[PDB]
Amino acid sequence: HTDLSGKVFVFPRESVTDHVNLITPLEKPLQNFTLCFRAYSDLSRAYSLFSYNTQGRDNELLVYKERVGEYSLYIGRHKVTSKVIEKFPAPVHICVSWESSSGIAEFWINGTPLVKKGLRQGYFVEAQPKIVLGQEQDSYGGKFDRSQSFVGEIGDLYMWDSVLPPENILSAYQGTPLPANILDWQALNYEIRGYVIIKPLVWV
Amino acid sequence: HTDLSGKVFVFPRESVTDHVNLITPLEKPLQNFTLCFRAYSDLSRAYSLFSYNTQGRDNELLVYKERVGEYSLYIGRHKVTSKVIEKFPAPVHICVSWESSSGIAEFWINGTPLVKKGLRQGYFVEAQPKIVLGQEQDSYGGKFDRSQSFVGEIGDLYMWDSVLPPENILSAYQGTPLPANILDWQALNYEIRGYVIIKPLVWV
Amino acid sequence: HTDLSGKVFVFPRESVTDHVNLITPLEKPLQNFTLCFRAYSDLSRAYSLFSYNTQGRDNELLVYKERVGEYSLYIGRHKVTSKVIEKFPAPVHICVSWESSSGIAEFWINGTPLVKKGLRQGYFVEAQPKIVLGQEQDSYGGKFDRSQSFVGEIGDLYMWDSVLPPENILSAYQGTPLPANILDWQALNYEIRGYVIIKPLVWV
Amino acid sequence: HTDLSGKVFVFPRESVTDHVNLITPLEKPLQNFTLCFRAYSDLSRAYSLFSYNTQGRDNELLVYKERVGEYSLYIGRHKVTSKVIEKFPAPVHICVSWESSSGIAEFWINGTPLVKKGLRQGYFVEAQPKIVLGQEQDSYGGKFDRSQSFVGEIGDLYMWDSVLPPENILSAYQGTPLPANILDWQALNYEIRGYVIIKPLVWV
Amino acid sequence: HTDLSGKVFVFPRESVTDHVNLITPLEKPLQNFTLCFRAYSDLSRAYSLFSYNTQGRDNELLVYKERVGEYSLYIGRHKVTSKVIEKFPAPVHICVSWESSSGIAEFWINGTPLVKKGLRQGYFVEAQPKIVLGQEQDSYGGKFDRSQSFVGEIGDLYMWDSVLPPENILSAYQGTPLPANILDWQALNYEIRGYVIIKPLVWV
Ligand SMILES: *[C@@H]1O[C@@H](CO)[C@@H](O)[C@@H](O)[C@@H]1NC(C)=O
Ligand SMILES: *[C@@H]1O[C@@H](CO)[C@@H](O)[C@@H](O)[C@@H]1NC(C)=O
Ligand SMILES: *[C@@H]1O[C@@H](CO)[C@@H](O)[C@@H](O)[C@@H]1NC(C)=O
Ligand SMILES: *[C@H]1O[C@@H](CO)[C@@H](O)[C@@H](O)[C@@H]1NC(C)=O
Ligand SMILES: *[C@H]1O[C@@H](CO)[C@@H](O)[C@@H](O)[C@@H]1NC(C)=O
Ligand SMILES: [Ca+2]
Ligand SMILES: [Ca+2]
Ligand SMILES: [Ca+2]
Ligand SMILES: [Ca+2]
Ligand SMILES: [Ca+2]
Ligand SMILES: [Ca+2]
Ligand SMILES: [Ca+2]
Ligand SMILES: [Ca+2]
Ligand SMILES: [Ca+2]
Ligand SMILES: [Ca+2]
Repeated sequence: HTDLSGKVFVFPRESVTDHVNLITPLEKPLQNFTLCFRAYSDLSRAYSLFSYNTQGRDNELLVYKERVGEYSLYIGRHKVTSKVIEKFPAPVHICVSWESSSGIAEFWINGTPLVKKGLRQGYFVEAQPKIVLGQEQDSYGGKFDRSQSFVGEIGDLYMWDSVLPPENILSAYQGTPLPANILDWQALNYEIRGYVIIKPLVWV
Repeated sequence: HTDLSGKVFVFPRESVTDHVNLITPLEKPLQNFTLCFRAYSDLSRAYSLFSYNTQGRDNELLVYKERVGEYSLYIGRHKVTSKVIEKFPAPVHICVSWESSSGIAEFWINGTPLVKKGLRQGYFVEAQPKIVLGQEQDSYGGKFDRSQSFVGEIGDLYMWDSVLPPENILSAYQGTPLPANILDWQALNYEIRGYVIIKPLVWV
Repeated sequence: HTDLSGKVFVFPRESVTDHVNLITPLEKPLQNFTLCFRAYSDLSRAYSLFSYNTQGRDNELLVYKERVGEYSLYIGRHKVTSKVIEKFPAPVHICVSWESSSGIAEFWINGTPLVKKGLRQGYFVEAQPKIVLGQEQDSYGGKFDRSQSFVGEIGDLYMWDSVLPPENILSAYQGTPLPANILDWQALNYEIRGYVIIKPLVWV
Repeated sequence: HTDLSGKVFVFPRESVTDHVNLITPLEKPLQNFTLCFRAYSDLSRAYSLFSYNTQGRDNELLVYKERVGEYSLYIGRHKVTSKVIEKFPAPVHICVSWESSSGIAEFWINGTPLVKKGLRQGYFVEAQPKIVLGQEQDSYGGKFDRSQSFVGEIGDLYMWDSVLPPENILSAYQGTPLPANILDWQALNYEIRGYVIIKPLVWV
Repeated sequence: HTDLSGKVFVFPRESVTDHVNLITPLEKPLQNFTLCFRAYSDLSRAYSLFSYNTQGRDNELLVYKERVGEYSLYIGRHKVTSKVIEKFPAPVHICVSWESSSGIAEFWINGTPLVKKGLRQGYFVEAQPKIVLGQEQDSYGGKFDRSQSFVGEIGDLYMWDSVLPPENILSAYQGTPLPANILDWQALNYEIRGYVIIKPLVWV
């Protein structure tokens, strides 16, 4: 509903209040997905990048940054973590995909593939989520934790109900994502809560 | 007023005495500003780069270097800090802007944007400042602190009453800044106190 | 058998179970061999890359990574280790050859030769192995150890009953290996046990 | 008196005895000077590069290296130090100038300007010096200290009674120095004492 | 008597037994020499590269590597050491010359000159040596020490009875050495003892 092309959400301070709710009419459990976005933060502590909870289910789909050079994906509370060489601080483009049939999770950082890991083969990610940027949920939509808050900037966020092949991940990294059907930065339905400011993306 | 094109102020030693007063007929409170300048220092300790105090108000607008790789902006005593990868020692070009309506502070270091932070949304920076280079003020024009003194060289200082877009920041970095209406290096009204020497800029 | 051109085995989690059995029909003791393969793992702990045991004989031919930058070859329980400068994590191409007549072991890492070492001169590597990827054997086909399990991806595996000269090693590294007579990725007889997934090779 | 083009003094060992006296008919106190030379040493401890003392005055003009990356100039016992990024060990080209009227000292290391510092504004460096390479003087011509001795090679030394502008500094660095009126490598009047060997310059 | 062009000695293991004796027609004491060779080792501990002892005289001419980045030359039991920036592990080309008349020792590492040092000015290196690769002699031909043994590969060894100019050093480094009258890799008289294997040089 809003085209955020060329813009970012700025989470300008540490808080337990500041967040964006992302709204998607996701009625069917997810068997496959890819999520891509850009982020720029100079936090050294742990923080959540993308928090997806469902009723009665915490950490149903969570992209979490434990520390520099380490990215984690949670699926139904279980997690995998893969490492990468990265500068700090530095803008980053992140893609992560997961496929129920194999359980394989693929992280791509700045268009470079990390080591594949695997979890929750056969599982379906539950539907009707609450999806939050800026805070890590411990409840269905809430129970945030200041020490897990994201401070910095996020943009170019897209989510597909399939596993993107390498050349489509590269297209997203280059700023030309293929059509996305779960979340789309160019037609995004969202709710700002607390202190979140929309600004031009100046670091790509 | 003096055209300091191609020249720098040299603060050649640590002291509590040496400083430059910058004079501007600033009568109305500031809602928006951008400040750019070049500096070269081999201090490892903390130091003030640009100190702006008003009657009864400390750190009304302060650009302060905590340590290598970390830049702070104070607005009305409140502070934000953002990090960057930089060599040490090394000449640097710094721009910082702040916008009351959003509270957003943007640092640019050698033409590269740091992570945005936010403070004092809705605040107006007071007018009738005393503006000092070389020392950090704790009073209106004084109460300096040797351990916060700037030792080294500063040049190409410009201050605008608006937030510069990236193209204008890069122009400043490259040595062709837009005309500036609060402070302008090519028409600077200043007072040297103590040991400050004007020399050609040899390090750009 | 199976042509795995353009594919890898993914060992997506640490376990004492997940492995691939590799079957060679060439049944003879080995006086000379070369083994080449690609691997991508972000483990920092020790792990087995290629485990070849015979009846009643542990570590008959073993390629083992004790830590970053250090590759070990075991021949008949004796071991040599050579060091290399490598980024971590990073995909790697590994070739190792051994020649009974001299005892010389040559490791090549990304087409660069490591320092030669020597062991078991005059020895013959025993015939009729169980050859395992993903786990380190302590028995004939079993007695695995989760703390030595391989997590990550292996592809482009070839094994010859001769010592390859540098030009052939470079050919393998570049993706044009000479056909191999003990094990060949383009005609591989394998058995997956437990959680191992075949995926496209996306990192080379 | 001697043309040392393409040659260095080699101080091949640590001692309290080995040195070179440089003779100049300098009768007028110095208001301005520049000194350039090349050096190559693998000492990590402190050492004197150029020691100029006058009767009753220690450290009248001294260029001293306290540790890697730090160069000091003394004028009349007072000192300033500036820092630089440098590899170790590595050959270096050093220029330093000082100007009484401003007190400004400029170090240039491999043609790169260090941060300016200032000392002894208004002072005149005393004439009738004893000038020593290889040792640091604490008396007029003597009282050396082996813990301050220079072990290594020095060449292409020039001293002018003016402050060289950047173009002339770069010319010296690139091997086209302006002829010099206090000390000049093409016509150097020197006395070797102890173990000092003249050899071709093979490193720069 | 053997042309070892394109080949190396491989010392494939740590031992107190494995060594090569080099045989030269040298009855006259040495006043000048240059020694060049190429080596590739991943030892971190100290080791001997070239050990030349005479009757009743230990360390008469010894090239020894105490630790990464540091090369030592002994002449008649006296030693000098010079430092260099180098990668580890990495193939290296080493030349060292010594001149009795000046005492000057020149090390060149990968065609780069180290800081000159000086020792034993006026001394004559004794004749009738036993020359050993692979072990450090403490007696005339023996008393080896496993903790000083060279493990790895040595090739392209030449020794001249003169001090080579830089152009000739660079020629050796580049693979076109001048003919050498004390030891010549292309016409070498040697004795292998213990486990030493001749292999092609694959790392140049
Ligand atoms: C998702 O995964 C693929 C297999 O790669 C298909 O099995 C697909 O049907 C899966 N599920 C869907 C589209 O819902
Ligand atoms: C400053 O900020 C902008 C908003 O982009 C404007 O609101 C501008 O009017 C503001 N204030 C002034 C005095 O120019
Ligand atoms: C192995 O090594 C080759 C060449 O080095 C031959 O010597 C070969 O006979 C060796 N042994 C074999 C093939 O059994
Ligand atoms: C010396 O230094 C120069 C600056 O380059 C001038 O200031 C000059 O007047 C100074 N004084 C003398 C004696 O030459
Ligand atoms: C070295 O020593 C003797 C014997 O070779 C002379 O030849 C001498 O000239 C040599 N070289 C020099 C410069 O001393
Ligand atoms: Ca949670
Ligand atoms: Ca939480
Ligand atoms: Ca203050
Ligand atoms: Ca203060
Ligand atoms: Ca085993
Ligand atoms: Ca085991
Ligand atoms: Ca002194
Ligand atoms: Ca002294
Ligand atoms: Ca010895
Ligand atoms: Ca010994």
